[PDB]
Amino acid sequence: MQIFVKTLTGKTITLEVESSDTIDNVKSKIQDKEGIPPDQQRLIFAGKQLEDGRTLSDYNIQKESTLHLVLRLRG
Amino acid sequence: TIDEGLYSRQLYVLGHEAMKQMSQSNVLIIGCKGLGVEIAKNVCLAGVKSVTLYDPQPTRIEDLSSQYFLTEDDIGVPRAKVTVSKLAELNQYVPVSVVDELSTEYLKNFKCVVVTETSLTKQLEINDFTHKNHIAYIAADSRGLFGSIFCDFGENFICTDTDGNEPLTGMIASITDDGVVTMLEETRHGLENGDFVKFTEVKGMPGLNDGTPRKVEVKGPYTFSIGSVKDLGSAGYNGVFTQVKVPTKISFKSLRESLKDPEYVYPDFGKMMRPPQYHIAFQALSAFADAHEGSLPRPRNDIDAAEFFEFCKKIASTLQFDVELDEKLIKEISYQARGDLVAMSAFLGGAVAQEVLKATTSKFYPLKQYFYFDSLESLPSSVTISEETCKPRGCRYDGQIAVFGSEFQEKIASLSTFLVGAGAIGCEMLKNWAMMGVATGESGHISVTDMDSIEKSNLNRQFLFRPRDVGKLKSECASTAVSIMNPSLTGKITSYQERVGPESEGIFGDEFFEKLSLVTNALDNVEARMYVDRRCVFFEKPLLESGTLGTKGNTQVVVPHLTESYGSSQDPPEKSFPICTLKNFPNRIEHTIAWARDLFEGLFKQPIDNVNMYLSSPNFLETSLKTSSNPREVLENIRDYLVTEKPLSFEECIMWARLQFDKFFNNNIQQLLFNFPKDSVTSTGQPFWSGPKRAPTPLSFDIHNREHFDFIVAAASLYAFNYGLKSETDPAIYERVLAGYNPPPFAPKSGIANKDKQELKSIADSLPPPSSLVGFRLTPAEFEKDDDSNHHIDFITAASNLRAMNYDITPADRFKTKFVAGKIVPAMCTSTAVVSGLVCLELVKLVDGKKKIEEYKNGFFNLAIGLFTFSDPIASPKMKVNGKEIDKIWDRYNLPDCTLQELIDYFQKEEGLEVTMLSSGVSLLYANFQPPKKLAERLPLKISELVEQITKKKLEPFRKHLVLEICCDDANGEDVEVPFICIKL
Amino acid sequence: ALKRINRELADLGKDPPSSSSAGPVGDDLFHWQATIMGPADSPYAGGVFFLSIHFPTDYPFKPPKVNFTTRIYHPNINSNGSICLDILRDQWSPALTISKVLLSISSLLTDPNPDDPLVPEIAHVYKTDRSRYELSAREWTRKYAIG
Ligand SMILES: Nc1ncnc2c1ncn2[C@@H]1O[C@H](COP(=O)(O)OP(=O)(O)OP(=O)(O)O)[C@@H](O)[C@H]1O
Ligand SMILES: [Mg+2]
Ligand SMILES: [Mg+2]
Repeated sequence: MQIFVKTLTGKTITLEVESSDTIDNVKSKIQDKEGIPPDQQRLIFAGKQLEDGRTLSDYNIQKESTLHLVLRLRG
Repeated sequence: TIDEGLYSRQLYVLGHEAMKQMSQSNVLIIGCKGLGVEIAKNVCLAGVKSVTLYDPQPTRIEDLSSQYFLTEDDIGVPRAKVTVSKLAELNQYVPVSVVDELSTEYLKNFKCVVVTETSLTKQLEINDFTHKNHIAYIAADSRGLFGSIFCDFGENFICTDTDGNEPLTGMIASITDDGVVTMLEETRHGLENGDFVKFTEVKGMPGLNDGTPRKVEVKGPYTFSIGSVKDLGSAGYNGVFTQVKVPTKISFKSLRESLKDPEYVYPDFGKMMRPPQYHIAFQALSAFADAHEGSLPRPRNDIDAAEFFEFCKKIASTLQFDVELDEKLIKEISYQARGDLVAMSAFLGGAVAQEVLKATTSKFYPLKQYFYFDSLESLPSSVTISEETCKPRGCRYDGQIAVFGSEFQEKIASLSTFLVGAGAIGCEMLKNWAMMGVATGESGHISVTDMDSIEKSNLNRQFLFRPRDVGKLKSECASTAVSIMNPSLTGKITSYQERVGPESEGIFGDEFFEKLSLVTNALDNVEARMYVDRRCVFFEKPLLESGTLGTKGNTQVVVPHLTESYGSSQDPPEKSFPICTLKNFPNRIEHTIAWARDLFEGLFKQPIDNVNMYLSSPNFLETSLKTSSNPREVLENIRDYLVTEKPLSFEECIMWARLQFDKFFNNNIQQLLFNFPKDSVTSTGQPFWSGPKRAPTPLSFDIHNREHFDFIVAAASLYAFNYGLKSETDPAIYERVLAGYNPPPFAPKSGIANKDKQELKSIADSLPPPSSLVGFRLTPAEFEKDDDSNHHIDFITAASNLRAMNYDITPADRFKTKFVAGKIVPAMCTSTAVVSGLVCLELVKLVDGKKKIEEYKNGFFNLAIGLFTFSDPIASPKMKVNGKEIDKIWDRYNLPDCTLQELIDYFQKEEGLEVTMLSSGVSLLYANFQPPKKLAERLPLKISELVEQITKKKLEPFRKHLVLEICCDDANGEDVEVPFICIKL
Repeated sequence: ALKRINRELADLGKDPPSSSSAGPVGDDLFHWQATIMGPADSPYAGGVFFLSIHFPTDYPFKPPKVNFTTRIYHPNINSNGSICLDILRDQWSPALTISKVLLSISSLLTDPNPDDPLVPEIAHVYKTDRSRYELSAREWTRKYAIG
């Protein structure tokens, strides 16, 4: 299926994923497309932050869902 | 109009509006015994408009058991007339009066009415009028080890703040068009459902900056939902959200209605069946007093106890209470009916004073409605308590003897305590010890140590000091005051002026510490608490720790060989900021305040020290050349502050202040923007000035602006003080001088033999010789927050606000700047009273020498919500050493002064353990991984000689022991922890 | 505290770090003078840097204080030697040995982090003119990190 990830600057990235895909795979795709390390990606959907080690289906992500991406930067 | 020089600590708890509303309220207090006088003292220190006292009963000797403003020369005089004169001196802004007679209509003149030591009929008569006329009514009572509080603030009480916490604020990452709001990375809002918030400094949605409250839907620990924001915008970038608190309506019930159907407050959840007993017991006490001409049951009397229990049965039958009475507890209350203790009086007085402040200010959540408290676990059991020993003896301790007896009185009178610190808790502790008669026997003694001096802001919660005492040592004044309170402590008190630490071991040595009975801490820093705890652990002495913070308070008791030490109770650390954030990329007002403090130190403190050291040390330059990290910086500072930029008048100070303004608020920002342009991108293509980084903007000096003028004035004043010149405040001179100023041209720079050494030599030969200036010294600027005329807080506020304007941060006024820069700890008098009461209630347990760990209680409380809790102390961890039970904390090894080899052999043989590391403090005496030659050179040396050689410092003559930390491995090679070694020199 | 420090020191003694050599100053267990050798495939090749480590009282529950002594031209290190690294500030846990900190500092020397710098001018030079940055690094590591 397809999903959309909105960044802090208003950009929308379209991704082709499957409901069974792990969060790690999605972070890998985002690193491949934008170059942001997975460790610094904070993906949120429906007010819940996606955690590594789970799958999209765990978060009830369905066709054409929208996620939000923010970056945790150290000092 | 609030005197911030006196209420500085109290305002950070209550606030400007709370105190402004409080200073317009009248309080009447009926009854002036220990509880009444305590309440009056706390209220007067609080700052109410006025206080009125009413107690026509003539004084008796036993009334001095808890009244610390009464003397034996006042016997036979009404308490109010002899107490008003002493109370009026506590605060100069709070008049105190006395009314001869009290008519009901007169009650309409007051805002709050406190009632103590009054029969039930009078309480009902007063309440039937103070309820329907909307007057706050608080009634307190303290009988022996039992206490009761009742509050009634009318049927329409409006509470503004319900928990005492500041509104929740946070920084927003972004807001979508669906109302989803997310904080910054790894930031928890902490909000709950149904709350109201307002948004400010939100870009893209100016409409949300109005401040209209909106509903909050918590979707997770880092995100929430506010609703629909379609109309105002589509997406909001950045901004700050602030919680909005809504008032709550609380409707109380009158005393007559609440007698039948009371509403209880449980101070502890382990015993929740008692308050229903106390509600009956107090009414039975009132009825018995009314039935015997106001005479309470005699102490430890069986006949009066039986009659009291019959009265309790009658009341229970009358009020249709389906509760099974406890004969033991009721008869215990009967025995202590005539008791009057100072610890219970202080505790309940603090509680009731806090309730009065709640009633007057309409702040915090009050008690609703009955509060019954007991500390019956404090009753001694190792002495003889009976009717013969508890009878009054015609002395000032009758109110305590009637509860504890004469044998326990003798035990108390021979204590040798040691109080560390003389702060607010120290003053309250000394008052309690003076009232209880601690160390009034032949073998008693008291020692109190403190090295600080009295300041104006300390008079708000330290009632043993007066405005005439400002500038003097705390310990001497406290000792004199408590000697005045109790003449029997004349010559039984020793006051030192020494800071308790490693360097004071010459005074607080083994001889001093081996005669004590207990140690009580009244400190305010963790380092001293840890040091005192270690010393007490070494000497095996009971310790009493107590701490306060605003309205929160806690008390802990440490018993040798029984409970754990203070060390393991260490609190979580504090907060410090990275250097990178402070230097270049701030995003909060705290960062700018820290930067302003560092700028102050680097401008007015360090260059002065360098100049002075250059003019004092004959060979300073050569040492600094090869020692200082930046010798060039030191030389340039010396040159600038001696020759290049030495002011000659105030005009040059103004010019220098303007130059520093341009150098710190206009050129550095331009350089930073040149290095990182506003359109720059990271290595990943993301924008740089995004998220936790805000794009700065250079400031152009506008003289007419307030902040620029304040900064110029502050900098000029500080520079003149450094050079000892005369400062001025008229704007005319500043406007005139700054009018004819030509800013030197500045442009960002990209950079791109012994010339450096020759440059340093050129700087050096330009410096005037040290001999040319002899006796010329520059005054460093030592930070002092409490003084309002030293231009310190003004300078910090100005610099912080200017840097906030640089980075588009919200500026803060002088109040918040003073709170943050000085690390001021909010404090209250009521919290001090409560913690002192709890500590003194634990002290009587310590004196009796209770052995079981279930008989002690560590206490915690929060007065902003009326929360009290008590939990048993944690037992000391145990361990197995060589198949034996060893206490981890309260065990030690005692060995003679033998050689290292003999010590190792002894541990190998007696304990069957191999020593792998031996240290004495912070020095490594011996290790198993050291080269053989060094060990062979160190093995045949004695421990004392080895320590002296390694530490390069001779042992002091007063040294009598060495504490060695040893890490040793077992036979199998498994590391086993062992207690420390106490080498006896 | 002392026991943990002794355990770490004994472990360091057993295994020579070769590239590193840490030890207490004099006989004080709360002050170490660590030595780091510049990586070969780095501008700091052939250089010896001395660091000062001060353990806090609540160690290892608090991160140690590490300060450079030899002058170094690095984006994340200022003239005072203060180090901009995460493990010393927030990621610190009561499980990392001083050897881990030395390895992390060596890696930081291997590749700086100009995205969040501490000395903006050095980071700007690094991002704009890489060759000039390399030349400056070689000059500084020859002037200060040698002898
Ligand atoms: N190491 C120490 N040895 C002895 N007394 C100490 C030590 N540290 C602090 N004190 C004393 O503890 C008391 C601290 O009490 P408190 O904090 O209420 O007063 P303050 O510090 O003068 O006031 P404020 O905190 O409002 O600035 C002071 O008397 C201080 O002298
Ligand atoms: Mg002080
Ligand atoms: Mg203090």
